[PDB]
Amino acid sequence: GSVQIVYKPVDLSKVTSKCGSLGNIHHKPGGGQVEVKSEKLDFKDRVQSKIGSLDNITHVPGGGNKKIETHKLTFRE
Amino acid sequence: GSVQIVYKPVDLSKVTSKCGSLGNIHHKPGGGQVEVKSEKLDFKDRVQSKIGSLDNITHVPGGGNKKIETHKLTFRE
Amino acid sequence: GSVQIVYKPVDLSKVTSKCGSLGNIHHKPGGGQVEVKSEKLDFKDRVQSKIGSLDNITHVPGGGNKKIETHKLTFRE
Amino acid sequence: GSVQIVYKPVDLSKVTSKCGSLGNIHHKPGGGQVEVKSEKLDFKDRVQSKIGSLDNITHVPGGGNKKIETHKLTFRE
Amino acid sequence: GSVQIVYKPVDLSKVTSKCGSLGNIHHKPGGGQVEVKSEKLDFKDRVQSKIGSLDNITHVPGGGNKKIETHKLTFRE
Amino acid sequence: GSVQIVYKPVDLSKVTSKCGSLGNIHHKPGGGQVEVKSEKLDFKDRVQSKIGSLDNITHVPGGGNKKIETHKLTFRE
Amino acid sequence: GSVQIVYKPVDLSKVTSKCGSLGNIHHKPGGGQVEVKSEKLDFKDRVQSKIGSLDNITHVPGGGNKKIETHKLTFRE
Amino acid sequence: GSVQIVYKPVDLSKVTSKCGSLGNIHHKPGGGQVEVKSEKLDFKDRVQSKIGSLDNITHVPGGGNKKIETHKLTFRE
Amino acid sequence: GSVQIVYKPVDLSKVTSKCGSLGNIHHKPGGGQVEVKSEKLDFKDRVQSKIGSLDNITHVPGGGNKKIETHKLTFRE
Amino acid sequence: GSVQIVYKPVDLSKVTSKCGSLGNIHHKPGGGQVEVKSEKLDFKDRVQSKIGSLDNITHVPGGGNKKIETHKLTFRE
Repeated sequence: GSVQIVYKPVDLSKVTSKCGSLGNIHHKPGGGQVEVKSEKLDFKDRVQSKIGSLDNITHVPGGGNKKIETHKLTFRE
Repeated sequence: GSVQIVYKPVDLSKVTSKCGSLGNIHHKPGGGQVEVKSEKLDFKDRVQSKIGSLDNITHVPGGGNKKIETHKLTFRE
Repeated sequence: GSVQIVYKPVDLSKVTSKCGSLGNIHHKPGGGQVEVKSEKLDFKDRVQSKIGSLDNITHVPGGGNKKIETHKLTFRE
Repeated sequence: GSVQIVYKPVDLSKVTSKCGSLGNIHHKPGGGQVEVKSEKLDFKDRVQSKIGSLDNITHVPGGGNKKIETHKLTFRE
Repeated sequence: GSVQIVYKPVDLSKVTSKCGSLGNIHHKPGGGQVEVKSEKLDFKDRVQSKIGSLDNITHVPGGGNKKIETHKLTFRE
Repeated sequence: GSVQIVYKPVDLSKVTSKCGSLGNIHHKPGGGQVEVKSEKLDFKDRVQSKIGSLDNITHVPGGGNKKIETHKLTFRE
Repeated sequence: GSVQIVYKPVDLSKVTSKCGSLGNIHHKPGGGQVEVKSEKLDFKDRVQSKIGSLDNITHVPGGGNKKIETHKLTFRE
Repeated sequence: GSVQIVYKPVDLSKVTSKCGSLGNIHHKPGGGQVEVKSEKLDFKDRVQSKIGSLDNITHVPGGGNKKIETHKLTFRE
Repeated sequence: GSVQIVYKPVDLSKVTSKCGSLGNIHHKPGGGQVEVKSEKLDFKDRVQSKIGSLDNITHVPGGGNKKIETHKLTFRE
Repeated sequence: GSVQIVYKPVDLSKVTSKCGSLGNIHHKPGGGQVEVKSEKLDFKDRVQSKIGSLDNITHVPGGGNKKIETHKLTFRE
């Protein structure tokens, strides 16, 4: 029972940006208020929690390009 | 029982942007209010929670292009 | 029982943008209010929750182009 | 019982935009109010919940073009 | 039962940015307030918690490009 | 007496040629004979002059397209 | 006396040629003979002059298209 | 008397050629003979002059496209 | 009397050629003969002059495209 | 009398050539003969002169593209 698996994907991809000018961004929100009331917190196993947050994010990348690749080869018998 | 699997996808793709000018963005919201009341929190196993949030995000990438790729080869017997 | 599988998709695709000028975006909402009342939270197994949120997002990519690809080869016997 | 499967789709597709000018966007809503009352929350297994939200999104991509591709080859015996 | 697995994906990909000018970013939010009340915190197993946060982030990378790659070969018998 | 002049023309033009083959050009004129006997020519100021010309031109562009664009804003007083 | 002038023409034009083959051009004139006997020519100011010309032109563009665009804003007083 | 002049034209133009083959050009003129007997030529000021010319030009560009763009803002008083 | 002049043109232009092969050019003119007998030529000021020319030019660019752009802001008084 | 002049043009231009092969050029003219008998030539001021020229040029660029850009801000008084 000969089994041959040849896995050769070829990737010449290209994720490209060209920006001549990227300027004059103003991020001026008014002040916010967050009020969270609780009594008991009983987190267990795998919990990713986030309680009472106030984020002001100015994210200005020159490219900000992404390439996400994933190769899997699974072999049972 | 000879089994031959040849997996060779060829990818010459291209995700491209060209912006001459990217400017004059104003993000000026009024102030917000968030009020969350609770008593018990009993998270368990896999819980991704987010309680009482106030996000102001200015995301201005020059390209912001994405390419997401996924290859899987699964082989049982 | 010879089995031959040849998997060679060829991809010369192209996701492209050209913008001469991208400017003068104003994101000025009025202030919002969110009020969530509860008593018990009992999340379990896989729960992705989001309670009491107030998002102001200005997302201005120069391209913002996406390409999502997915290849699967499954082989049982 | 010889089985030959040749899977070679060829893709020269093209998702393209050209915008000369993309400007003068104003997103100025009035302030909103969200009030959610509950007592018990008992989420289990796979629940994607979202309670009490107020989103203001200004999404102005220069292209915003998408290409979604999906290849599957399934082989039982 | 001869088993041959040849895993040679070839990657000539390219995640590229070109920005002529990236300037004049102003991140001036109003002051925020966060108030979180609780009595008991009983975290266990794997809990990633974050309570009472106020983040002001100005993230201005010249490229900010990402490439995420993942190769897996799994072999049972 | 406020004066504002905004000058931002946008040009996404394209002057393009495609040729599959550009071959087999032969330029074999017979021998020319030019004899000029010029005396007392008295050119003055701005003068362009051709005297006794034998021009054998073979001009075979694969394209030869052209685009002349002229923009002019004039603010006198 | 406020004066505002906004000048933003947008041009997404395209001057394009396609040719499958551009071949087999032969330019074989017989021998020309030019004899000019010029005396006392007295050109002045702005003058363009051709005297005694024998022009054998073969002009075979695969395209030869053209586009002349003229824009003019004139604000006198 | 405030005067504001903003001059930001955007040019994403493209002058492009593609040729598959550009071959087999032969330029074999016969021998020319030029005899100029010039006396007392008296050129003055700005003069461009050609006397006794035998030009055998073979001009075979794979492209030959061109784009002349002229911008001019004039603010007199 | 405030005067503001902003001069920021953006140029993302591209003058490109592609050729697959550029071969087999032959430039074999016959022998030319130039005899100039010039006396008393009296050129003055700005003069460009060609007397007794036998030019055998073979000009075969794989491209030959060109782009002339002229920008001019003039603020007199 | 405040005067502000901002001069920041952005140039992301590209003058590019690609050739697959550039071969087999032969430049075999016959022997030329130039005989110039010049007396009393009296050039003055700014003069460019060619007398008795036999130019055999073979010009085969794989590209040959060009881009002339001129910017000029002039603030007189």
